[PDB]
Amino acid sequence: GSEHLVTTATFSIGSTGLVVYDYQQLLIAYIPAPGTCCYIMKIAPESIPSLEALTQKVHNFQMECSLQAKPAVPTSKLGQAEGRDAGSAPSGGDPAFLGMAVSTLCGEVPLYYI
Repeated sequence: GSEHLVTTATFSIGSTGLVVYDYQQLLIAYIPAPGTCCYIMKIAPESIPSLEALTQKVHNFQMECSLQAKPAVPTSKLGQAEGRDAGSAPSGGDPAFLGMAVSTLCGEVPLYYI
């Protein structure tokens, strides 16, 4: 379906880099290089500021990041949750549970949420 995308939430930050803006998903994921770390950005429904501002925050520093070995999946689902696993004590959080857009785009790529 490349001939016709007819898909909303389409944003473009640059020719080499593409930014996925989700107004309904309230989530965002900017993919720099073909196989680099990803970032997550939350936005309100009646909020959602300008993209130019966001880019400034990303370019403000060295997004260049790289993980090694962290708990839970990086950003890819599979099919498991409501099972026997209790999830240890009541604390923590699994960031790898966003939409398929950022989940697939980042695949098995880590994240730090800047």
